[PDB]
Amino acid sequence: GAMGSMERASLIQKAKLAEQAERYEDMAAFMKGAVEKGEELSCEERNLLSVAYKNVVGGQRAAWRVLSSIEQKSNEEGSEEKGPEVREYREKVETELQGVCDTVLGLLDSHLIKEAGDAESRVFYLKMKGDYYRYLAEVATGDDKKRIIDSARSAYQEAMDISKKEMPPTNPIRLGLALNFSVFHYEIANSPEEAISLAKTTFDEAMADLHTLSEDSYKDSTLIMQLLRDNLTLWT
Amino acid sequence: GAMGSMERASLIQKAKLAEQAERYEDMAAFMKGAVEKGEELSCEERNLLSVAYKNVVGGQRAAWRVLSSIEQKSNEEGSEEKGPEVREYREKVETELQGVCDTVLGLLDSHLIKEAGDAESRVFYLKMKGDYYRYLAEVATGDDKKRIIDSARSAYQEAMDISKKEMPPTNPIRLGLALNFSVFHYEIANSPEEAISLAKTTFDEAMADLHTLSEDSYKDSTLIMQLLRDNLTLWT
Amino acid sequence: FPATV
Amino acid sequence: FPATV
Ligand SMILES: *CC(=O)N1CC2(CCN(C(=O)C3(Nc4ccc(Cl)cc4)CCOCC3)CC2)C1
Ligand SMILES: *CC(=O)N1CC2(CCN(C(=O)C3(Nc4ccc(Cl)cc4)CCOCC3)CC2)C1
Ligand SMILES: [Mg+2]
Ligand SMILES: [Mg+2]
Ligand SMILES: [Mg+2]
Ligand SMILES: [Mg+2]
Ligand SMILES: [Mg+2]
Ligand SMILES: [Mg+2]
Repeated sequence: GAMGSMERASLIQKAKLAEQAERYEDMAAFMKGAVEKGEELSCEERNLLSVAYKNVVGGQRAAWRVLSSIEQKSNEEGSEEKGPEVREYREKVETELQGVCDTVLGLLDSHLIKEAGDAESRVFYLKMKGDYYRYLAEVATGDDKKRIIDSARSAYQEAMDISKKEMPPTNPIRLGLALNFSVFHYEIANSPEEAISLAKTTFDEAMADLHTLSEDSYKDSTLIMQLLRDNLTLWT
Repeated sequence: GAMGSMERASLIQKAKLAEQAERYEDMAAFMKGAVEKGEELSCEERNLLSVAYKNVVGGQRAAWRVLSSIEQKSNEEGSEEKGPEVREYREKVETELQGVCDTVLGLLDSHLIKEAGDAESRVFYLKMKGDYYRYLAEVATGDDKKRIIDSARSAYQEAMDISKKEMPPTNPIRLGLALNFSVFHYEIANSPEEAISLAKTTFDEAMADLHTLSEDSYKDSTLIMQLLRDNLTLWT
Repeated sequence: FPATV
Repeated sequence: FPATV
């Protein structure tokens, strides 16, 4: 790989620079190189990896939705035939999105998850696995769609099981996992009641544990609790 | 080139889609393919070309400035040595920027400018030539820096000479050229007085011609006049 | 769209 | 930075 000749520490340094420059594709490429060195990632390094790919795929998802909406409108009654170009370009964006997802899933499978023994690392990686299968599910229309959805569910569920055993209810990773799994239920699994129940129970159990926290931990936890509340407000 | 098999009209259609999706790298690649078909560009097509590359290089310039500032800070007294990584990454971004500029300049030279006989097209392309040499000048530090600056000046000056002969003082292309040439004077040529004189004279001559315009032309002209005023306010 | 992290 | 178009 093109980053094989660069020192691990230099890749991490450059990922941080790329983040400051809002160069998320470069950030992701640097972090992929760092992962491929084969050593486990620290907390900060796991966060860099996640931020980089979240921003790259986030932009691809936004573009895919714009193009999909145009394509859907083209297929309404009374819409003039404009040829294959909208489908082709939506497909191009879709294929690039799928590529990025497959790259992340590949890093997780070779070999981040299998080496992650602490709850904080293992839950984080399993949540990412769920997230990138969820993005694949958003664009899936074929024979494998159910298996893709189930892959996301399974990863999220394993993460949830560990998180509930090993982490306090205010832990930001536990909270972020629950946030995202709740969105999976609402948007992917056609399970809005499960989505709402998960968000509410997660919020409420977190609330009850805030008293244990420092000011700084309180700030971290309450930020994600507000995201849960924001989703609940959207859904109820 | 990778767009050689795609119809001209399809490339233009996809450039418009890419713009809607804020996929400016794709937009630029589509427009490069369209130019390489060898036919002259309509007004709308010239605008697509310009928008695409302005947005790509704009993002590269912003990133280059972030990295350059970090690099400059690293070279101050009392700054800890952090190795070659900041310079390397600034160089990487710089090389990519230069590549994009060279691509645009190449399209202009082969063969957009030489086929452009109407003032509106020729001025527009010569302004772009000035703009992309200006971006090269922003990052130039070597033997050729003076020649790069002079290439920008020459292109802008030829555009100015045609614009003054052939276009009314409110014409948006004439106004945009003057705006950008004034910035060249201020930021590249170390000529703030020339920059201010050009912006003021351009504004004032435009003001005097607004009475000739429809409502819609008035809106177009006054928008760019306000940009001139904004720069004057910054500089005085 | 809903919030995710 | 100054305005350009
Ligand atoms: C090292 C580690 O395990 N970390 C640092 C993180 C905890 C704090 N944090 C946040 O609170 C964010 N992002 C995320 C929270 C939770 C998860 Cl699972 C993923 C990201 C910061 C950005 O705004 C949202 C909250 C960063 C990550 C987990
Ligand atoms: C076809 C043609 O020659 N055009 C369309 C343009 C005139 C209107 N226009 C603007 O007013 C913009 N952009 C620019 C103005 C002038 C120049 Cl030289 C370049 C771009 C629209 C975006 O906000 C700024 C004013 C688009 C281009 C020239
Ligand atoms: Mg080493
Ligand atoms: Mg497909
Ligand atoms: Mg339950
Ligand atoms: Mg043809
Ligand atoms: Mg260089
Ligand atoms: Mg003069």
